[PDB]
Amino acid sequence: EFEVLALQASLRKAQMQNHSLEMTLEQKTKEIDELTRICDDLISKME
Amino acid sequence: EFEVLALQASLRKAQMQNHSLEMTLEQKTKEIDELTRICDDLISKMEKI
Amino acid sequence: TRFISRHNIEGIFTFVDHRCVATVGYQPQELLGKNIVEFCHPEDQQLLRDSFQQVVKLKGQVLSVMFRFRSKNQEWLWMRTSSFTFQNDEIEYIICTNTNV
Repeated sequence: EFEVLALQASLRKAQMQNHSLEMTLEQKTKEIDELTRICDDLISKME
Repeated sequence: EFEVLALQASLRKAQMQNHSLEMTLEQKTKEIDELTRICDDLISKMEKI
Repeated sequence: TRFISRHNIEGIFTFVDHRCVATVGYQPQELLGKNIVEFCHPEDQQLLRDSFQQVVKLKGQVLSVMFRFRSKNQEWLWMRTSSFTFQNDEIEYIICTNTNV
């Protein structure tokens, strides 16, 4: 009964750690598309 | 007995996906860092002008 | 249908943002380390080389060149690329904005 609870705990921790990564990922994707838009507008105007 | 093995499998699956996510994350951070460099250098270049 | 890429004076990819996948089909890792001319149509390579020679001489101002790019799907895509060096005064790199037309 111990080895299962400790196991269920690990699982909820990994699951928790996963939601974190999927959010961190989404946020990093927005940051990409923004540095894209910024860089392009600057080049676009340097010509 | 048989139940432990099921959780043991579901854990490693979770842990696999996470490592897989932070793979994407790792290559997706390279891209950020490198664009920031280019961007900071376009600010710097356009400022001289 | 636009992506940025920085190069060395020799024309070798040293960075390329992920919009290249959607644009020419290649992953960034597939392009990194290679010379852009390797992906260029034989008839246009001289024109493209001549571009990389002049941006270096001008140091600052912007050139533009039209040429065919062989995509991952193996078809010739017309690319209008604008280029210019970045000064520190030697040269750090050549940036390019490749646009499919």
